[PDB]
Amino acid sequence: ANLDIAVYWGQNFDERSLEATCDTGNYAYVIIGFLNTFGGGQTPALDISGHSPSGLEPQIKHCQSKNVKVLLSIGGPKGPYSLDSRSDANDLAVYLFNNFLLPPGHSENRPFGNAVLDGIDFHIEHGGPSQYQLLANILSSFRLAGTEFALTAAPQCVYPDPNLGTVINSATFDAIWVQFYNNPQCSYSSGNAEALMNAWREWSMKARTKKVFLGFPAHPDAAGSGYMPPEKVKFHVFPAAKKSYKFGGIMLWDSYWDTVSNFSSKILGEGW
Ligand SMILES: OC[C@H]1O[C@@H](O[C@H]2[C@H](O)[C@@H](O)[C@H](O)O[C@@H]2CO)[C@H](O)[C@@H](O)[C@@H]1O
Repeated sequence: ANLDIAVYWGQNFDERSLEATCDTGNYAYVIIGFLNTFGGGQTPALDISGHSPSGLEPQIKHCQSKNVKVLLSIGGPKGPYSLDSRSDANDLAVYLFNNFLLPPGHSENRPFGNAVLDGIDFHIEHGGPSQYQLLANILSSFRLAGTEFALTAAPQCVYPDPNLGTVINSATFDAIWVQFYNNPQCSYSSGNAEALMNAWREWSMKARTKKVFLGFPAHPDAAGSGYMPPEKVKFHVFPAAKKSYKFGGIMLWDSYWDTVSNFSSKILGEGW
C-alpha cells in the first residue's frame, strides 16, 4: 500500500485546525480552499469559511516542517469566479505568484503573511476552458524560472472534463485528483462500482499527468452521491488501481468530514 492521501481544508469555520489536521499524519497534501472570487472586473478574494487568513501563516509553516505539502485551490464548487479575458489570466497569474508562491519582497500585502505555498490547485467547476490554458502557461513559465511549486487540478469524473479537459491535455499538471462523486455516470452507486471502474480506466489511461488520484467523499453527508465505504475501497478499488503506473493515492473531500468519519484512519489502519 503505502498510501498518499490529499485532503481539502477550509470548508468549515468549526473544523479541526490546519495544524491539527497536519499533525494527524494521515496526509501528504492539504489543499486550502477556496480563492473563489476573481475575474470580471473583480478583485481576488478568499472564501475559507471565516478562518483568519493571517492566522494560517504559522500553521502552514508547521505543516511544511512536518513534510506536508500545502496548496491553494482556485475556483471551487461555487463562486463568482471567471477568466474570460487574456488580461484576467495574466493578472491572476502574477497575483498568485507574488502573494503565495514567492517569499515576500517587503510586503504587508499577502493574505497568508510570509508563508510560501507549495502549489496551486485548479478546482474550476464552471466557465468552460476559457483562458485557463493561458493562466496555466504563465504559472508553468514561473515554475521554469526557478520557483519550484506544483500545479494540480480536480476535474469531475466524466472524461474529458468540460472545464479543464483541454488544459489537462497540455500535460501541465503534476497531479490530478478526479472527483468520483456527485455524478452517477462515473461514481459509485447502489452497490455497483461498474460506472466508477470504467471511469477510472479511462482517466488512468488517457490523462496526461504523472499522478492520478481517486477522489472520494469522506462521509455520506459530504456529497450528494458517490460515497463508498473504506472496506469496499480497499477491497474493490486498490487491487486494480495499484496496477496502474499512474496511481497516485486518494483524495478526500473533506477534512471537516474526515474528522467525523475517521475514513482516512480506516483506509490506513489507524496511523500515525
Ligand atoms: O490576511 C487577511 C485577513 O482576513 C481577515 O478576516 C476577514 C475575512 O477575510 C472576511 O471574509 C470576513 O468577512 O471578515 C474577517 C474578519 O473579521 C482577518 O480579520 C485578518 O486578521 C486576516 O489576516
